[PDB]
Amino acid sequence: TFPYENELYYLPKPLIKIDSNHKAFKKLKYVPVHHYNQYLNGELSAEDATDLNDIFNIGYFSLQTKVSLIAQETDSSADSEPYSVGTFTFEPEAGLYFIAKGSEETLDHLNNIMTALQYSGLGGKRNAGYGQFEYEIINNQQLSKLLNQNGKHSILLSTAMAKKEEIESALKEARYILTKRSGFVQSTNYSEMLVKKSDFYSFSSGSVFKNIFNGDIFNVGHNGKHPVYRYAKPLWLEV
Amino acid sequence: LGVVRADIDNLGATFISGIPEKYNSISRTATLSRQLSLFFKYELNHLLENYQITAIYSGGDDLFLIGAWDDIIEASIYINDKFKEFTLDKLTLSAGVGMFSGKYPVSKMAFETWDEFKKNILEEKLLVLQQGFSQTDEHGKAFIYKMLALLRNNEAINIARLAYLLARSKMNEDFTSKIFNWAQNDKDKNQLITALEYYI
Amino acid sequence: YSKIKISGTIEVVTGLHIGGGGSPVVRDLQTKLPIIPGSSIKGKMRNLLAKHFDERVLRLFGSSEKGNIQRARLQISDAFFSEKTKEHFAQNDIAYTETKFENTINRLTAVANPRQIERVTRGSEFDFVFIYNVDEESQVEDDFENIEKAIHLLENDYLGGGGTRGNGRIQFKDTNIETVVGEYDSTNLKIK
Amino acid sequence: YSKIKISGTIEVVTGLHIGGGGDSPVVRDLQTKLPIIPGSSIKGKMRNLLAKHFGLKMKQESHNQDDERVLRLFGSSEKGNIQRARLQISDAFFSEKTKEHFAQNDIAYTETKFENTINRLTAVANPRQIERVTRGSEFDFVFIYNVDEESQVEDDFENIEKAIHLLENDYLGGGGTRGNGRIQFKDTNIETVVGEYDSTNLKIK
Amino acid sequence: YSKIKISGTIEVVTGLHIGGGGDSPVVRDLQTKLPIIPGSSIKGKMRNLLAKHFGLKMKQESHNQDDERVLRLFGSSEKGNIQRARLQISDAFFSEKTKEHFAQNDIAYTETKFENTINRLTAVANPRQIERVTRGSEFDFVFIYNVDEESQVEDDFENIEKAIHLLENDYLGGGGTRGNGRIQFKDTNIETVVGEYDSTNLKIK
Amino acid sequence: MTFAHEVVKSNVKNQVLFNGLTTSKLRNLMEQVNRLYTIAFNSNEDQLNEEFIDELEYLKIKFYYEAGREKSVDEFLKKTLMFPIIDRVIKKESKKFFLDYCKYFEALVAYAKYYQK
Amino acid sequence: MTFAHEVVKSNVKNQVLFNGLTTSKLRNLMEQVNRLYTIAFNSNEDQLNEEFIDELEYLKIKFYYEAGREKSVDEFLKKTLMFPIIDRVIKKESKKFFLDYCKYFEALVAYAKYYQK
RNA sequence: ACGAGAACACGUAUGCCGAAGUAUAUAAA
Repeated sequence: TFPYENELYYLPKPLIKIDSNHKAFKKLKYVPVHHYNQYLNGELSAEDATDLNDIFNIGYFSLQTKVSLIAQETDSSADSEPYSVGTFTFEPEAGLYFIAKGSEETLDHLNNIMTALQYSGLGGKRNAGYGQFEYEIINNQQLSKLLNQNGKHSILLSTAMAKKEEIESALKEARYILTKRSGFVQSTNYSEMLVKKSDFYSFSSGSVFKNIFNGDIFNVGHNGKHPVYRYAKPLWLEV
Repeated sequence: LGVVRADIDNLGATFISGIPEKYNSISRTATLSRQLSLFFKYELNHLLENYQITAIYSGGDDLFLIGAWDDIIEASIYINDKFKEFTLDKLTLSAGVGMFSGKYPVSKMAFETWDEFKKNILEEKLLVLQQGFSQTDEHGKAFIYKMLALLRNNEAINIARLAYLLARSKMNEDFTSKIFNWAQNDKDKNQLITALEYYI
Repeated sequence: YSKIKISGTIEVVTGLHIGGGGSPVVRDLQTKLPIIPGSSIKGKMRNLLAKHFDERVLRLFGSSEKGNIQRARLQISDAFFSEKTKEHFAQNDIAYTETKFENTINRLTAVANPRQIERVTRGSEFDFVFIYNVDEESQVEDDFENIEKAIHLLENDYLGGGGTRGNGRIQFKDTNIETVVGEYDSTNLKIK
Repeated sequence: YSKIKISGTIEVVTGLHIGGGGDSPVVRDLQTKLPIIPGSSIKGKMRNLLAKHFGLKMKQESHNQDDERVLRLFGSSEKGNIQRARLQISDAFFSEKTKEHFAQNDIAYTETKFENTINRLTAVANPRQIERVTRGSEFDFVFIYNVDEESQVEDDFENIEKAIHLLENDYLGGGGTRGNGRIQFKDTNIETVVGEYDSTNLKIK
Repeated sequence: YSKIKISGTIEVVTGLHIGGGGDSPVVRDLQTKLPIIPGSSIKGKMRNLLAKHFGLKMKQESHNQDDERVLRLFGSSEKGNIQRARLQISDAFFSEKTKEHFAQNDIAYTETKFENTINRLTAVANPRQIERVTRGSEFDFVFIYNVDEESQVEDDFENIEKAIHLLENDYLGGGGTRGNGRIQFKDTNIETVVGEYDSTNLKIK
Repeated sequence: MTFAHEVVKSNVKNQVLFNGLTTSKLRNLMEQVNRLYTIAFNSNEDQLNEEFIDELEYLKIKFYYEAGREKSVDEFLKKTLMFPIIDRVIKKESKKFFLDYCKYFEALVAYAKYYQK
Repeated sequence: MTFAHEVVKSNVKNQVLFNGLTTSKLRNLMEQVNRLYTIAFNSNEDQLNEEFIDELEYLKIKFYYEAGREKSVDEFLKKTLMFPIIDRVIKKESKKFFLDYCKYFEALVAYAKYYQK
């Protein structure tokens, strides 16, 4: 997922080796589509970095407090157990956007499933009132142009992990960050607390590579009644 | 609770650029490094004595102190001034203090987190306001909060209403007059909002 | 597999107080308009519908913490001021929140210590959306009977704090039920 | 699990001053600009007087301890054994019948009676003015009672009968000893709004 | 606590002029536009007289801190003491018998009385117009007594009957010195409206 | 016409206000204004009742009477354009304009009450 | 309506008012009208009792007496159509119309008082 | 086959308490 504002679309920072501050670029995470090729070719200046950071108000964070009175407060004198949730709210013209590719039939199926999903959630406490959405499919000329270039490097836009037999030649010259991705599973065995996916590491969403690798949908499964899938397949941006 | 984070603004350059063209040996950058280190590893210990604060993670250019609300503000001002003394007003600090409720997971409060604030807000407006409420009782959180209710909605009809409210109060003419004159001006009224919020 | 949508608006008959800030009331940190959380609706509805009697409580809201796992079948979202309430209050120049002054009386002493509690204004309207994931065809009648009885109970109860002291009474108007996924008919299901 | 609704009207005998705003105005709804009786007022006065009915020793007064069954009716849930409240007192709102009445006959909704104070050794008077709700006003109230225990309905309604009757001989609001704020209840009603309980044997005068 | 009611009637002997609302009008209701005697007036007048009957030093007068037993009877709760009032006075309302009587004898409710001042060594008059409640009209009152303790009820009603006698030979209202404000008391009735106390041996003249 | 609302500060002479105006002398006017403000506020439509038109006529009557009784009230009413605005509000008969007059009058009253002997 | 308004400005001549009308000259009429006001207000129904009709008859008699006593009062009553209005009020026997007359006459008096020597 | 899934910022308490719209003010001519 990658955020947007009113009419500006955003992609992550390529972890590319720029030779000059080493400060203003560090505080920056995302670079809009207008100036992306400029960033890749050094046409971005420190004052421009400050300005782009200044314009990047695309949502704010919050902690909402809650209490849980299912406990013995039903029964007898017993303290409430306040808990906290973390939320994000977008301004009336923000959101997130996807990029998907495949056969036309696959994209028709994806449309059907997305229509199903818009009334379910896409987050955490879905059932408690968080995270519904309405979606629109728009074709932006500039993002298409950016996606359909041809170059020598590659910018990994998703989270991937090469299969066993390609990693040695995949990591020849690269700049990357790994992230322990964990979490529980939904309806696998009796106890949710006793079921927890094995930890998985994958490259982040900004890494740069020389040699492309295809990914695979890796099982993180064990001690279960059905396989549980994790996703690792790259969407490459070639410039 | 109070939490404070501070970074030296001109530290990348100071470490790197340093003193140009004539004092750039290993020796002189080394002594500068030692001076900053010893400042953040002794002087904080001494400066924090009169304050109800425990020191969490301090050194390099990171200042992470947590304690009582009022105390964090007072200690932050004291530390900023004492630093400007030791750096001879060459290096500046940027700092943020927020109010966080007790028993929050501290992992979450951390990810949330000068002359103007000292002279204009704390010293003048806060002092006259504290004296005003100290002299005249019955001005509980209700009266102050009605003042807020009028102020935050920046409208002229609200200015008339605030005039009525101050007229119905029993403060001295000087206090009411100063409050109303401040209320007429945008910068002053924001500062007044901040000061009275600090009063509570 | 179809998804039923239960949408409508709720009126604040007597002042409302959710007060996550406390004693402020929950708001949105930018719009500065009050909201009524989904957690509040769901919690009070669950407590009422359970105290009414269990397996049905597990079925509608889902517990999945008792050695067996059931997925929630009713999703409740937050509510917000409608455009209608906003425009009406703007034209007639009515603030969005009332503040009630309160007081307490000590015994053997009769000194009064006052309070300050904020309350959402009478007549305000909130727009809500519920979702019903029909995972079993042969139970939709029963489950909407249960949700009917729950809404009927909430009509005669309070939301938020201090309801015994006289606030939180709400009303439900303009409920429509539409099928938004799948090919299940919903022209017979009913909610007041 | 059933809930019983209690409905009626409150008729103001002599002027009433709740007046939580503090000149000295009365509480008013911000949608109609009309006086209201907060439900906390009803609950508190019933609490206090029906408490003072039964045992209320100095130790009970200091620790805010009360009688077991008044506590049952109104809930404590502070310490010891938590008893969730059982009678929900709502607010009262200015009725439409009396609104039509006073609009038609052109009668103000509020009087501002002026009062004086004759201090001693000086006999110098210092005036004051107080707003008070006009008599003949009618407020519409609703109570809800929850049946957490079936066998206790009779005793609880007996006690709330005590509460209504005792309140009719007392005041709401301020200046109660100065004449203000005596109320009467009229056209009561009992009806089962949720459940499978009969409410025919019930009465409230 | 039981509550003992006192009901009766004020007979207007000579004119009565409250005039809190002010050519110089009197206090009037707004639902009937017929005059009333505010309860604050009655309560203040009785408190002043009954205080004066007991001891009253310049210090008692200095801060309205009065003799302990009158304080008990009317409540202070100021000097760190727990004293809510034990005697409630309501307002008095133009009675129905009076309205019918004046209708069927064609007599107005209010007299407009013209007064002058004669300046010294000047002999020039400056006129005044004062409006007063007509004589012989009757208003009805109701009082409420609370029995916070059993063993002061007889003594407290002895005090109240003394006070009523003092009022029967004093003026209530404005300028009794200049002529108006004598009243009398008729038809005293004593009932215990809520409680289990007897109201047979207790009397007020 | 807001210069008519801040004329009140231009009328602090030497010290008496409006030549000795006190809000205490405005009480009957304030009471009537509050009465009909409540009555109008409860009303649904913009078109006022004809009886409400007669009520506004009664407002002008009371304004003239008060201006007759006291000279300071007379100056206050005359120079702040009270009479023309009352006539104009009677002319448009719309609720929102009546509320506009109510806000102007209440602002006048409160701001004047700010300064009193 | 408020024909009183423009009539009172039509009767300002050269200065005399209604050929010298003064507020002291209408005291008795004001008193009688006020008493009938309060009595009728006490009444519940709209139908006027025959006793109140007799009160209206005596009120008409009193207008005629005062108009015979002084010439300026006669001109005031004549031009302000007091006599035709009272005749119509007696014909109608409705309480609301009597209260409307009360309001009209009060406006007349208020204007006459505000314009004085 | 979503770092998930169970989870009412709930319970107790009111605008209270003492305060007189008073003091002079020949209904002259």
